[PDB]
Amino acid sequence: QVRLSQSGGQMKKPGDSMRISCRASGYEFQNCPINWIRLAPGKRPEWMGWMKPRWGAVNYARQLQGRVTMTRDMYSETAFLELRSLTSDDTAVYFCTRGKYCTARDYYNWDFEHWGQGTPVTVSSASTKGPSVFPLAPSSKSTSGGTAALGCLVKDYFPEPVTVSWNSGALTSGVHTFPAVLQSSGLYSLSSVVTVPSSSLGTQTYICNVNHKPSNTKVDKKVEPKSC
Amino acid sequence: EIVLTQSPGTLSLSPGETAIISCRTSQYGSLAWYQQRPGQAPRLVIYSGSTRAAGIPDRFSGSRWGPDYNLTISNLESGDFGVYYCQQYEFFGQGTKVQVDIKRTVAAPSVFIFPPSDEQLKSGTASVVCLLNNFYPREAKVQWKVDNALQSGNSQESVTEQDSKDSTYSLSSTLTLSKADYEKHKVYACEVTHQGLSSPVTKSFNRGEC
Amino acid sequence: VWKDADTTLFCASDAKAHETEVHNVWATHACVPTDPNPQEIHLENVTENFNMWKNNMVEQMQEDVISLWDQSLQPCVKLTGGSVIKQACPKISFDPIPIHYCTPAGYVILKCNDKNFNGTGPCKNVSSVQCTHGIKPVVSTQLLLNGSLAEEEIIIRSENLTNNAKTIIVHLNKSVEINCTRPSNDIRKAYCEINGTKWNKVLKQVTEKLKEHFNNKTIIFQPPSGGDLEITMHHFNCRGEFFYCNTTQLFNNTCIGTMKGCNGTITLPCKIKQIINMWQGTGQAMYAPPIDGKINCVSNITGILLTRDGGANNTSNETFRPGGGNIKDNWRSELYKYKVVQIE
Ligand SMILES: *[C@@H]1O[C@H](CO)[C@@H](O)[C@H](O)[C@H]1NC(C)=O
Ligand SMILES: *[C@@H]1O[C@H](CO)[C@@H](O)[C@H](O)[C@H]1NC(C)=O
Ligand SMILES: *[C@@H]1O[C@H](CO)[C@@H](O)[C@H](O)[C@H]1NC(C)=O
Ligand SMILES: *[C@@H]1O[C@H](CO)[C@@H](O)[C@H](O)[C@H]1NC(C)=O
Ligand SMILES: *[C@@H]1O[C@H](CO)[C@@H](O)[C@H](O)[C@H]1NC(C)=O
Ligand SMILES: *[C@@H]1O[C@H](CO)[C@@H](O)[C@H](O)[C@H]1NC(C)=O
Ligand SMILES: *[C@@H]1O[C@H](CO)[C@@H](O)[C@H](O)[C@H]1NC(C)=O
Ligand SMILES: *[C@@H]1O[C@H](CO)[C@@H](O)[C@H](O)[C@H]1NC(C)=O
Ligand SMILES: *[C@@H]1O[C@H](CO)[C@@H](O)[C@H](O)[C@H]1NC(C)=O
Ligand SMILES: *[C@@H]1O[C@H](CO)[C@@H](O)[C@H](O)[C@H]1NC(C)=O
Repeated sequence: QVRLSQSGGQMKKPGDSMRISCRASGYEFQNCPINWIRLAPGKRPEWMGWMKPRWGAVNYARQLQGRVTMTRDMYSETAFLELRSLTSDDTAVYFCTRGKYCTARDYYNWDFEHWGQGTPVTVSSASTKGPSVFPLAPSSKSTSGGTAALGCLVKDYFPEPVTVSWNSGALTSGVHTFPAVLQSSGLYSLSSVVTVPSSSLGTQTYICNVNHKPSNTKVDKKVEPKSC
Repeated sequence: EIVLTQSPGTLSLSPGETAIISCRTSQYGSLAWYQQRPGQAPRLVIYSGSTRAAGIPDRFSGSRWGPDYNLTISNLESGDFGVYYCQQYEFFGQGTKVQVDIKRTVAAPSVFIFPPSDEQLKSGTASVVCLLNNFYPREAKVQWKVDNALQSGNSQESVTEQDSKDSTYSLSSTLTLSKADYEKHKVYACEVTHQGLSSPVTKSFNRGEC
Repeated sequence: VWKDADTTLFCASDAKAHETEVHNVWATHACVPTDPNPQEIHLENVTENFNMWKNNMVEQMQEDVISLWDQSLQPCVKLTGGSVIKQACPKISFDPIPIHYCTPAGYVILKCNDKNFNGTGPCKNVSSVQCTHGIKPVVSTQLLLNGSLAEEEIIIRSENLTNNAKTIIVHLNKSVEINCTRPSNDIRKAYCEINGTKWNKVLKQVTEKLKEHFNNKTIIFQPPSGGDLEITMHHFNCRGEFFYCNTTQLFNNTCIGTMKGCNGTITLPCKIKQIINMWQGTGQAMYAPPIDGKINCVSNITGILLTRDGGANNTSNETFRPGGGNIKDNWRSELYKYKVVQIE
């Protein structure tokens, strides 16, 4: 039974180098190429290169040239991956793989039947940034006979996560807090909204409570109709 | 350089239904399909276009028409849901997320648009938010128009999980401009198309006036 | 009527019974004398398919050469499989001789004679022979030495060019001498000499030929990305000594395009190593220090082993690096035009 077993997950900073291992068993190690594939949610699977254990011959993905190194230890049947000059873009789960077809005389590399369990690597700054909190105001006139939408825009924080409650948790009905999006700046943003009776806008107070544990930030923001 | 174009990005289906995932290639050759369940390593489903890997039931079948390879998954079970990838040599498609959807009657979204707050405008940037509330099915399109000109590359969307109670979805779309660009234009409109609407619905506001 | 088949071949040679040279001795007992009058029958109106990458003649030759090396180039110390083996390791007489491979009764070798045949697919002009030509079992990496030349154009050979894991064999139509020497009076230091005028013109033709296979992309050469010394350097055996030669200068992109200054003699730095990784497939081997006096071997560069860089980039260029390590490919480069068939 063919098995690939990988080393444990890691937290890294921008500029660091990383090394991960993949121990093979169940077959003749030097007969088949080992590949490294990394997965990040929202991105295509990325082949990083292959390594043939016989002589340690390698083929690195062009876009990773000069940054990656692949070696092996023949006795322990272990393949090794090194990636230098890490940035945010290197955050991913790293896999070692082997083709399905492999004999002593022949192989086909690319049908990846065999995968290691994966090695999660996170690359991020130690810095934290608290959110800006802006009101998403109800509307203009109080349309008594309908429902109004209001909320808070929680912008430019790092890292995840932030949580949002309304009126210290007393208001839950009709509340939608959306999953955050990652902006171009590298900072996160999200919104939380709630639908309420329009006739309550001049009576009940609506306050969103934003919590951001990494920056030790707790912000309350009253969302009221714009006066004009 | 092989270009693999996978579609659609997301399938929202119920158990027992069929998933149809397609991959368009720029080059003929051995194409494989992989399945990744949440928190698990990817798994080889199909190789050489239509050959089932070991342990894969015949509910999974691969086909090819011209440069279009298709993975079809009939009678969806719980273990079938996850993200699927096509592959040729070292190249992979973008992936297709197949997620569980609970069926209910069609419901049009309630649409709201939010102008930038005066507090944010003091910071030099302007965020315009459009909310699509409590709709079904999940498939919806949002387009931003600024003075009747279509916007591209300056908006981001986010969708909630299907609600446990009413089985609906909600969507937020944020248009982000510099303060300078924002004060350059008047009409800020966001246009929603959805099966629950007879016609695309547009919510808009004019800058400055309340 | 015949069909493609595999069998146990026998070998033939012109080995000398008086010779103490290692290849001669092996061939004396393993092979029979060659045929004075070989018979070749050209098959008219016959079209056959070939596949040099799935030719089991290669497997048998591989076994023979391993057997030759195991029984002749014995190390002082053999480090393999956690164990240590200490043997006697006298200096030997070493110089490869041509080995013919032949079919027994009931079997015949088919030979493709198409001048531009790339190794796979149909061949229009097929002949029928009992034995292959004389193939020297030369073990090397990066450069194929002392082999046969392509008849017409330079020929690119690969099981699948679009597959970056498959080896590429460049078959030259013009030999380029490589003159390697370890002088008399560091004893391990050596060097190879190559005429850069001859080499760069050939290399330019190689890039042009490669352009035809890769949609007129810019063709770029680079040194090996990594691996053991046996493949990151030009590795070969001369007079019993294991040579390792740095081929960085051999693949100069400057000289194959502003093309002024590199018009002369190229000198590759070499080192004779006593501790080597065995190609036979095991581990490490230890040999005695090199023999005294002038160690020299003048070879024909007749082929190049390449690997092409993979990756989801988007540039209009392909990168190629000196390859090798799979010695079976060396035999494939000479056995490509042959296949065994069984008569009825
Ligand atoms: C090259 O690979 C394809 C599939 O990737 C295969 O169909 C074809 O037969 C291969 N070509 C050769 C010459 O082996
Ligand atoms: C056929 O092959 C023989 C032997 O290589 C060669 O001499 C002859 O010119 C070829 N003829 C044709 C028509 O290809
Ligand atoms: C060799 O020729 C065959 C037949 O036309 C073709 O299918 C194959 O792609 C060629 N291979 C190379 C490396 O040119
Ligand atoms: C070798 O082949 C090239 C084309 O690949 C050709 O231009 C050149 O003239 C040939 N040299 C010979 C036949 O000596
Ligand atoms: C080297 O090449 C020359 C001309 O190309 C040839 O005459 C000579 O026999 C070759 N050496 C061999 C085959 O050992
Ligand atoms: C090979 O090089 C040596 C030393 O550089 C030289 O003496 C010898 O003449 C050369 N041999 C040939 C055939 O050029
Ligand atoms: C290299 O070879 C060319 C012929 O191809 C010859 O004219 C020239 O003299 C040679 N260079 C040296 C340094 O011998
Ligand atoms: C080959 O020589 C070059 C000289 O520029 C050197 O940079 C390179 O590291 C050498 N390669 C090896 C494998 O020693
Ligand atoms: C390539 O040739 C140029 C000009 O002759 C030379 O300056 C350069 O060092 C060469 N590249 C090497 C030796 O790697
Ligand atoms: C190539 O052949 C010549 C004689 O034909 C011989 O002197 C030389 O050592 C051979 N080269 C190798 C690498 O065996």
